[PDB]
Amino acid sequence: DKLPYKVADIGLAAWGRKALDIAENEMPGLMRMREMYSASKPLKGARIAGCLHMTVETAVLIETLVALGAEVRWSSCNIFSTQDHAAAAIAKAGIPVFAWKGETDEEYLWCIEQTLHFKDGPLNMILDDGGDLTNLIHTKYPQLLSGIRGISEETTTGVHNLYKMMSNGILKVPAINVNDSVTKSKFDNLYGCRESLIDGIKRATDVMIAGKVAVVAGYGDVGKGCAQALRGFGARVIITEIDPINALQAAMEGYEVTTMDEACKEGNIFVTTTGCVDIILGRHFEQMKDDAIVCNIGHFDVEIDVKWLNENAVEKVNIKPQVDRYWLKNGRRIILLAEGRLVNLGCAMGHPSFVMSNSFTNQVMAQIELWTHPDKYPVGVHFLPKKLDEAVAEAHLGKLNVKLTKLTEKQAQYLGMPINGPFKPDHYRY
Amino acid sequence: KLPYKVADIGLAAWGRKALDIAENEMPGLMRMREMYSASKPLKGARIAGCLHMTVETAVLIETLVALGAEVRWSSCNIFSTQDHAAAAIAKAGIPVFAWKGETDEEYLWCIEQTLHFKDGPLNMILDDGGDLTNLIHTKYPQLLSGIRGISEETTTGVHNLYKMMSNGILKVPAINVNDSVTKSKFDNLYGCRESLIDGIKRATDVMIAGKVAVVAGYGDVGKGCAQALRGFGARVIITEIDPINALQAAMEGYEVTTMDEACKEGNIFVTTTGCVDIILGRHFEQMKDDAIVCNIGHFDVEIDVKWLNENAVEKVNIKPQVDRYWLKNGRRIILLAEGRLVNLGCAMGHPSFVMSNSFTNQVMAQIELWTHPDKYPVGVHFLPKKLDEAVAEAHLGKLNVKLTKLTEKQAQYLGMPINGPFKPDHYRY
Amino acid sequence: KLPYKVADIGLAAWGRKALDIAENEMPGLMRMREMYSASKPLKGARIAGCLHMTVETAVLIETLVALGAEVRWSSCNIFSTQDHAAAAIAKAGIPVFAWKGETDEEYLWCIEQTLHFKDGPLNMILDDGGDLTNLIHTKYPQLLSGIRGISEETTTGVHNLYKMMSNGILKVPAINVNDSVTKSKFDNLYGCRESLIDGIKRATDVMIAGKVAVVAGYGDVGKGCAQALRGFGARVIITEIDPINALQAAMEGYEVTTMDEACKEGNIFVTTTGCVDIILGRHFEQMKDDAIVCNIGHFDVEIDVKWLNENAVEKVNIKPQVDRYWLKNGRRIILLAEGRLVNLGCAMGHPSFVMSNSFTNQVMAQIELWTHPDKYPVGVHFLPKKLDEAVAEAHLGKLNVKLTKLTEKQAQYLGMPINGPFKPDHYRY
Amino acid sequence: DKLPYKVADIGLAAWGRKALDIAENEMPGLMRMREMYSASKPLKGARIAGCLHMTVETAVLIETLVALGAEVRWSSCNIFSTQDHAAAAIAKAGIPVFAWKGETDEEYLWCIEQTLHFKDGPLNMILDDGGDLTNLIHTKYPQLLSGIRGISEETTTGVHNLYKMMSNGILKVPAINVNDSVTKSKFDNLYGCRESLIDGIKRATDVMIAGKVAVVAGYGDVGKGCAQALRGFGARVIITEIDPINALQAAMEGYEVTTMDEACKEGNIFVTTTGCVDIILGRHFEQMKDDAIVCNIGHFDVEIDVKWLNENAVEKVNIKPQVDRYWLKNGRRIILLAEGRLVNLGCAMGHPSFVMSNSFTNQVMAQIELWTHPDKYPVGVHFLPKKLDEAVAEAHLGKLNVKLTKLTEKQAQYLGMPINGPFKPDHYRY
Ligand SMILES: NC(=O)c1ccc[n+]([C@@H]2O[C@H](COP(=O)([O-])OP(=O)(O)OC[C@H]3O[C@@H](n4cnc5c(N)ncnc54)[C@H](O)[C@@H]3O)[C@@H](O)[C@H]2O)c1
Ligand SMILES: NC(=O)c1ccc[n+]([C@@H]2O[C@H](COP(=O)([O-])OP(=O)(O)OC[C@H]3O[C@@H](n4cnc5c(N)ncnc54)[C@H](O)[C@@H]3O)[C@@H](O)[C@H]2O)c1
Ligand SMILES: NC(=O)c1ccc[n+]([C@@H]2O[C@H](COP(=O)([O-])OP(=O)(O)OC[C@H]3O[C@@H](n4cnc5c(N)ncnc54)[C@H](O)[C@@H]3O)[C@@H](O)[C@H]2O)c1
Ligand SMILES: NC(=O)c1ccc[n+]([C@@H]2O[C@H](COP(=O)([O-])OP(=O)(O)OC[C@H]3O[C@@H](n4cnc5c(N)ncnc54)[C@H](O)[C@@H]3O)[C@@H](O)[C@H]2O)c1
Ligand SMILES: Nc1ncnc2c1ncn2[C@@H]1C[C@H](O)[C@@H](O)[C@H]1O
Ligand SMILES: Nc1ncnc2c1ncn2[C@@H]1C[C@H](O)[C@@H](O)[C@H]1O
Ligand SMILES: Nc1ncnc2c1ncn2[C@@H]1C[C@H](O)[C@@H](O)[C@H]1O
Ligand SMILES: Nc1ncnc2c1ncn2[C@@H]1C[C@H](O)[C@@H](O)[C@H]1O
Ligand code: NA
Ligand code: NA
Ligand code: NA
Ligand code: NA
Repeated sequence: DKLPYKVADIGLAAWGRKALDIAENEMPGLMRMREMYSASKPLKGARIAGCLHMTVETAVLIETLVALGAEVRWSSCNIFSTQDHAAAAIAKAGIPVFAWKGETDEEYLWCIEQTLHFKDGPLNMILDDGGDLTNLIHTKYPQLLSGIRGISEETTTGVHNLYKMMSNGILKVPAINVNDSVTKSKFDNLYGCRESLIDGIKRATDVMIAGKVAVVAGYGDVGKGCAQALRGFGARVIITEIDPINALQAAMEGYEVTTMDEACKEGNIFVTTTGCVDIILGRHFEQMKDDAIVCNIGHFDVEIDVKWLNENAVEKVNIKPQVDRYWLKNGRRIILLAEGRLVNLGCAMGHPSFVMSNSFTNQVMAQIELWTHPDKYPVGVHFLPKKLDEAVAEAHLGKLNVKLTKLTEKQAQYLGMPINGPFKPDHYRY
Repeated sequence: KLPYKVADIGLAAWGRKALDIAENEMPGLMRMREMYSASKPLKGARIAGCLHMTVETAVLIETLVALGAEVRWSSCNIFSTQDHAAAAIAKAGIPVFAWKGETDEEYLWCIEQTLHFKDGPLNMILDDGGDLTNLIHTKYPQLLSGIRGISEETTTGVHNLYKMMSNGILKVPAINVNDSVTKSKFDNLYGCRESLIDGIKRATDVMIAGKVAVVAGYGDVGKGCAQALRGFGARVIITEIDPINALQAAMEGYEVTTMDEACKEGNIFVTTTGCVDIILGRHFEQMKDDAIVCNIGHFDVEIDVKWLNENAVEKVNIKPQVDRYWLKNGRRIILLAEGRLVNLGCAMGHPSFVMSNSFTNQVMAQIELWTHPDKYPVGVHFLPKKLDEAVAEAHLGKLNVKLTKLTEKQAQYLGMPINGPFKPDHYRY
Repeated sequence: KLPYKVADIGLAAWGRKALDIAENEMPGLMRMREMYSASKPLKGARIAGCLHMTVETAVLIETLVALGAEVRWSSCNIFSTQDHAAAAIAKAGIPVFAWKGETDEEYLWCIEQTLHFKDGPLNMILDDGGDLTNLIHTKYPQLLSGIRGISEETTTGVHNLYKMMSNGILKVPAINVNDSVTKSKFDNLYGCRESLIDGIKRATDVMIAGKVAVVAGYGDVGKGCAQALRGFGARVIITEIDPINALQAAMEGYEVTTMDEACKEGNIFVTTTGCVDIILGRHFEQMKDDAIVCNIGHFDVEIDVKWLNENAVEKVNIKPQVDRYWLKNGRRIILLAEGRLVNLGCAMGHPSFVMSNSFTNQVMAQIELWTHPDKYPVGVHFLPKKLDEAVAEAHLGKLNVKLTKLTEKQAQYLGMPINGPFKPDHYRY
Repeated sequence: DKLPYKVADIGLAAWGRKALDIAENEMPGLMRMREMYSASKPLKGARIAGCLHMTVETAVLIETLVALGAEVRWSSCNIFSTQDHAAAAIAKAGIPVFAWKGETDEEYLWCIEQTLHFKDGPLNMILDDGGDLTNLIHTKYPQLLSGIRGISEETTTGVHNLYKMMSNGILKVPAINVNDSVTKSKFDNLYGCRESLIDGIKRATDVMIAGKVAVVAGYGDVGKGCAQALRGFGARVIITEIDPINALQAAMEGYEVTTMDEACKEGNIFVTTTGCVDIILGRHFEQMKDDAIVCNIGHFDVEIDVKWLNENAVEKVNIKPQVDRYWLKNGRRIILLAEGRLVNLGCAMGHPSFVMSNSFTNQVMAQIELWTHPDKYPVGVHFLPKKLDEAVAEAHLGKLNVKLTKLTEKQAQYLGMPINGPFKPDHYRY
């Protein structure tokens, strides 16, 4: 008496399949995992509950996990990030998915709850982006924890929460931090946002970037990519930071580094990337230039005080889905994107498929590691080995026609490293 | 006769919200309204417009009307109309004949609807690409004596005007708007720098980083497209016939080679030349699997789309304006907008701010031709530099630019008029 | 009379090694030698040159001589001479009067030495900044009728030629070399993009990353300087009087404001305007400690160096062309080259490759004026676009650029001559 | 009967002092160390032998160590990197320094040997860049090892050797890896080379960068900076790499990644950044374009086969010091800079003072840590704590007029971090 899936429109499946066929050819890491492991089925017996943006890319990940032998049930980790044609293709393929663009917060939780129970038992693996599924199980279903072999976690906010859980003695399942694979953090967070931030802003507003002042809160991997994207189209970018190291990086790249208390008077476009609460507040909104565009690209919608806008504006005019224009008591207007939810996925299509192939190849490796070698992973938060990290990058070089050099025997002896790697020490920062 | 013909008048309220937002990004046009709405310099003008029917064009149209013109409009491309913008214009009572996805015969019918007003035939042309200009000269020459002027928006259109003039076949005075400084060095460059990538992304969602992109032509459009692609981490290869443009591209760090070589390397191909026969069957046969091919020049003459349709073994429509072909060699090609201009066909064209430069020039050109026709004999003319400077000045406040004024001592030193113009006529910026 | 006057003839062997290396970077000039050494089109010419006596200029001088001219030379700046290059020229038998660190009176004496040859007075001028042109017009008007032509290298010099012509005081025909496309859009832009930073680094070794740099003017030179500084991670602020140039800088992501505001923020100041009174005492008094201040425009008129000398409480020479001043407010200012052009005064000026563009134009202008004087009435003229294109084409092979040729079908489509020129006269590149 | 110092010309001291006064005002980290520690003299009793490029910046470091109470004797770690006016200023100040530009290899070793013995005993601290002093003591003076409290090591090559020494049981003294402080590797190696590579090439050759093809071997921190510098002036940059992760970074930044076997046919400028032997060989030289400029920026001159040029060229023409033009049997010419030694220091002035203040503030902190808290540092290779790394960056923000944001109590509680840091986990890569 349980729903088999729930999507906006399963009739979108044929279109979704065409988009998936195109994405497969952009995702050689995932396709290589299928080539290597479809016969031996390393994930046989796995029952993976996934909570991760239900996009075309995630659809390719899902079909890879199934090809490797897993049973899978899926929900999205944001109410606006699902791509309904991708969700339809997965549903039509017979995979239980509960995801649509424009869920309410109640429907969102309900969707996660649909992923916990399989035909042959409760979930035994977690694949999470942001930690909502991990937190749901630990807080509300602790009786299921003993039956879960592992968690792999995708994003900075989610891994931050895992480390907090472990330090507070709350974590009861081994986890792999996928965010901090080199081939994830230094690629997805940086080059992904470099493309998908502007895509979200443009699809929402069609605003010209050239000539504008853009304020980017945070200069971590996401903020570095956002800043570079904006500068590239001719915006003057101002950075805010709490970390003196990241601040010094930004200054050395030619950006003005100042506080939001100052920058709010200058910005035409505001992008929050911090993963922290209370970044853009009423006192900032009241000082902004007319028709300032405000958005967030951090995981949770905690950075922008949207409640202040709802409570203090004279009127909110909906322009189109996920674009609202508020008229303030000072007579100026604020354009808010996706109600403060992650803008690249909420207003566009998130990262393009090629860079997601890096992140998702790491996810498949982590699921295989946790499922097939649980003795290597006690309760705690672990990284994938560098040799596997390198292997992810290597799997994407051929698509780009990169010709990698091989060390000679003499060179490898000189450097004291193996010809096949790893090539860097554990502390290397790339 | 029809009051208009659009896709869906029901889109008018959404279109109006988009127009409201665009007005606040178009200070040049709004300034023209502020200055001229009372005096109505375009009273008596009956302007037929043939120009991409977008949100930005809607703001231009309502500016012409505020200035006292009667206007009838069509789009200059079968895929460039934004149906919400067309609906807002139609709802406002302006005769517009335009929708996204016209057949070629519908396209001609739409232009033909703009020719006749209540009081008589058109007496002004506002053209982008020269189709309206050419239609009247070739099919309706009896209307020429009743037309006071033409203003022309784009490089391909002005190229045709100069050709017509040199052949002695141009019969109405024209202003070349494309070659205002504030048009060519802004719209063609910075506009394409944003809107090319928009078109490619909305169509395909492809990652640009890591790709090889081949841009044919390194004029104003090619310069903008190349910079955009490089900015997201594509390796950009340029083709050129002009040794000066070629050397510019080489000095900016781009490999410059022929399409005959570059077709073997590109993952993305963008044609910017305004020239026929740029990407041919012999190129398609050598391309990397799933190469994305598109055109941003005015006419769909650069890519041999006929070759793909005839020679591919499979052709699948992915979604509107995106086709994926399988060739006999087993590889795939993705073709955007059937080779029509990709930024307008697959996205929303240039953003409003830069279009305010171009369209402020257009309003000035219409005012010049309508109110000072004796200044403009039959031939092709530029706006004066003082007006060109005024267009730029009108956009500075929005960006909070603080312009320096010369002192009288400095202006005497330079031998320069203190309010401009500040550059000689040959200045290239 | 002296055969020459240079700092140290002993530097000639080193100078010759530098000339050898530069020849291999200057294919345009070498091509002029290949084409014209046998026919000697400059036979009979007696060319007085006033132009920075650098390695690059030495290659130009030996090209003029290969083409049959007699030449006598001086530098157009007291700090720009490269003494090894001057020595190589002198050792080769060419009368050159130039050394690094001339007094202003020595500078004038050097120009005066270039006026008289064995067979008579000069009959051609090759000028950079207009000092030789102005000297003859004001102090030696009796020599004017014997001078066939002037070719002029730099923006400040051509500005003066146009001023002279409009006042009716120019008496010899002139070619504006600065505004060849292959000069203005390459030398002024890409040359300064490399040589500004060179001058600042050799003088001060300051880190650029993290600094605020203020560039006054956003013409060809300012565009190059700004890009250079931004490339190393300086935050660049632009000042401008021209709303078009100002809007270009804003659209490229630079803050545009006045010097009155920017003087409070800059760590590095670069003047590029060609205008008097850009950085004044009221600016110096507001500058951050150890602000570096320099000028790259032709004349030392942009920075009020007199103010520093009179108002500083301490002044210490760090090394040649680098002075550090302590002001009454307790802060320090570092001034480069006493406000003379910093790239040539503190480094080696533009690299040879881009100077081959400029100097190929110079040789073409000298040939045009000397051999076709009836084409050039008194007034200021440009080289034809075909020659401009030829300059660019001559540098493509060195960079391994592969230029596309139009097919006959494409040239017919475009209405274009198949070998060029490919652009109309108003094209801005 | 030992020399008190040996420099090219002590008469250069007045000029050197002027350059030092200017550098001090660019080095707020070092000046802050003087302000904080000149009174308490934490390095009293220290006898530091330094082997590190004797530049204006190093002179400011030296005077800082002396101000903090140390006795110091110094040599350079490269035969061409000394700046004679800086060496003169140090000599005139009464500090034993043995360094000049253009040492022979025999003089180079002799100079290191002069630094071992002080009035009151042998050295008891090592400050090294490249490991030559560390290696000299371990190999030739093992009887001095017991009297040495610590080593701080500056550069990638030197730290690579320390880790090799420790893994082979050869290291007998605790060492701090300064290279891999965040405020060193991510700033010095990257932004320093971004400026000083082009400076070396230009002072040597005055060549135009725009329009050229430049080949950069290696895409680590140095190669990333070199590549960016060359691209910025309009060179087309081709990268070589053995590490698939770095190769993928380069491709994603828009660079062609291919082998030197292919790239040698295309390059007009070659820059080696690998720290590895056998990068540019005879077979590459014979295929290069006429007047190709070849240089190295890695620590040791092991990357370019200069011996091949000396043995196979028809003639070597010296252009000026550290610039040689070889005429090959194929009729083409090769311009070799600094005989293959590090080009930024050999042909120009190395990194500018501001970024060296980051590296050298870390060096002072490491010397204080090893000298005053030896119990925290057993034999092995250690990093400085993140709080000190952050403090280095923070000390440079004021000079740049950076306004750093402070977390509110509520934000710090939300993030679970202290308001004063550290702000990042140990694995953070910046
Ligand atoms: N939307 C996407 O596709 C996408 C992609 C990757 C990561 N993420 C999310 O983006 C967010 C940032 O990720 P990241 O990897 O860049 O993390 P990060 O830790 O590397 O960067 C965040 C930066 O924010 C700074 N910061 C924290 N509080 C601040 C404040 N109050 N003011 C100014 N700066 C402050 C920190 O000092 C840090 O440098 C996370 O929530 C992550 O989960 C989103
Ligand atoms: N889609 C848009 O929003 C948009 C905007 C502005 C202009 N345009 C159109 O874009 C096109 C280009 O305009 P532009 O202003 O850049 O013109 P342009 O004349 O400045 O540049 C075109 C370049 O193409 C080069 N070229 C010509 N034939 C070639 C060939 N066979 N191979 C390689 N290069 C060749 C020319 O040498 C020239 O430099 C025109 O059709 C124009 O109307 C479109
Ligand atoms: N050092 C060199 O190697 C070198 C090379 C080329 C040109 N030059 C010289 O550089 C100078 C600039 O040449 P250009 O080709 O860039 O000329 P330009 O006319 O293109 O640019 C100068 C700019 O300065 C702006 N300007 C004028 N007065 C100003 C003021 N008071 N404040 C702010 N901006 C002001 C103008 O609007 C103009 O855009 C000239 O003196 C020229 O001869 C030097
Ligand atoms: N001259 C300077 O001022 C300066 C500054 C900092 C570091 N260094 C020196 O520069 C060198 C590089 O330092 P780094 O910090 O960039 O080290 P790194 O380890 O970060 O980078 C070196 C790169 O070289 C690559 N590599 C190794 N062998 C190769 C080969 N055969 N072909 C192509 N690539 C290869 C590696 O994969 C690595 O990514 C070291 O010797 C270091 O001591 C010099
Ligand atoms: N297209 C996408 N599909 C699925 N997930 C996506 C996508 N774009 C960004 N992300 C996520 C957002 C997360 O914060 C980050 O880990 C990144 O991988
Ligand atoms: N948004 C737009 N509206 C209306 N016209 C647009 C738009 N974007 C580009 N163009 C045109 C295409 C033309 O070729 C060019 O002149 C440019 O102004
Ligand atoms: N190296 C140089 N030799 C000779 N002249 C040079 C050099 N660099 C810049 N210039 C001049 C300075 C002039 O203003 C500009 O025309 C430029 O060509
Ligand atoms: N100016 C300099 N002084 C002293 N040392 C310098 C300098 N430039 C680079 N280095 C070194 C070269 C080393 O490889 C690197 O650690 C860097 O810090
Ligand atoms: Na996608
Ligand atoms: Na728009
Ligand atoms: Na030179
Ligand atoms: Na220095």
